[PDB]
Amino acid sequence: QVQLQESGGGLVQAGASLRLSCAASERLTVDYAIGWFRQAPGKEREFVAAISWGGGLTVYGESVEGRFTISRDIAKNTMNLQMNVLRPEDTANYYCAASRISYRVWNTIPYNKLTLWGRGTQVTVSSH
Amino acid sequence: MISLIAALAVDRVIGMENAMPWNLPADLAWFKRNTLNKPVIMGRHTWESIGRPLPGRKNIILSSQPGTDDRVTWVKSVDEAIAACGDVPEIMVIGGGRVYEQFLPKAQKLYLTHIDAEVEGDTHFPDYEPDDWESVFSEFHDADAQNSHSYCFEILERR
Ligand SMILES: Nc1nc(=O)c2nc(CNc3ccc(C(=O)N[C@@H](CCC(=O)O)C(=O)O)cc3)cnc2[nH]1
Repeated sequence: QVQLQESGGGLVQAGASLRLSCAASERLTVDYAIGWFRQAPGKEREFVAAISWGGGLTVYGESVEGRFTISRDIAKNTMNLQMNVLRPEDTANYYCAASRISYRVWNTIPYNKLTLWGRGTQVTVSSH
Repeated sequence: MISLIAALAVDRVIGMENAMPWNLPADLAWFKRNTLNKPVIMGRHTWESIGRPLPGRKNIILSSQPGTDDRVTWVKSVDEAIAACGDVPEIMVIGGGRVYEQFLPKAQKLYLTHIDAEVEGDTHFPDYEPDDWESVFSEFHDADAQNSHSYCFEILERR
């Protein structure tokens, strides 16, 4: 299958920014959407952001709206999430996913209905 | 009676939500208004795009291959799809391309949203022959803060 390869995770202080990237190993078709979920220790996985591959239209989880921006480059077959004004509660393992499910539905879809997943990248935001 | 409902870009280009450049909550509301409490027939890629059943409608998926979700009704032919709808005043066919082509000759009504967007795509709504149809409703809307493009709702009835 197509592999989703994540990069960009790391440790930053509260208030800083961090840019995550997800590269798909094979070219995506216009009918796909690609996006990010995250899972903090002891918590359920939750939706972060998604972008439609053909349309380039976006949707965000309520807790990150305004602070995060998702984008994709067709030529390089890559998607990026620019995360600004980071808070300690943004600490989590971030997972890239792709699916034919409409991007607009990702904020409420059960995550296991998406069939393509990256393996997770750790983001840690410390007030120390 | 069988009806088709579709959103068409310039040159009748159609496609899945992820492929198309527009965001038209008003059109989604139009779709819901005109399909609620009616059975809907869709193809497998359209099912894959919606991700879960459309609420308040009987969901029927037309595919040659076995079903992979017991929440909805799976059928293998046009006739089986129609039978699955039972005795109702109106069956709504919701695409995509091949499904529209299969049901168009049986349809007596079209609900079309004409969107002012030029879109590259290989999939088109079937060539309906305009003189065979009567336009009975038309409503134009400009783009606004919520709706990315201008659009016109039209309903046609077969002569
Ligand atoms: N006029 C028209 N517009 C469309 O977008 C459309 N789309 C399809 C196929 N794809 C879709 C994709 C999403 C939804 C959908 O989400 N409908 C919701 C309304 C919005 C929402 O709550 O998310 C519904 O309950 O009908 C329906 C069909 C078929 N005919 C159409 N016809």
